[PDB]
Amino acid sequence: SVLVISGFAVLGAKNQPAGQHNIDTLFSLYRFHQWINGLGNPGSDTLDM
Amino acid sequence: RHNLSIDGQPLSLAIYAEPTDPKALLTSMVQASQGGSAVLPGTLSLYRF
Repeated sequence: SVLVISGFAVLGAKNQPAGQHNIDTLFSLYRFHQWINGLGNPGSDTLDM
Repeated sequence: RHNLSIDGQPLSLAIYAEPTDPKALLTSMVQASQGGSAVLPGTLSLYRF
């Protein structure tokens, strides 16, 4: 929800337009998901900030 | 010169500092802001309450 509403600017992209679907952006999504999970319970608040 | 015996066996016991334990990986629930429905002006029915 957060990523799509923000136009994927929260995820970002290196030198590329954000929101594209390819193996590189999927790889970034996977690593970003791991970071969110490791944050624990304050993860939702950190994502909101 | 290289601290070996006459047969070539080493004379000093080495060490390697055993790798530091397994790792814990956790997942968490993530929540986001959610809105509600709105209300419109109502029609006037022909029947009583």
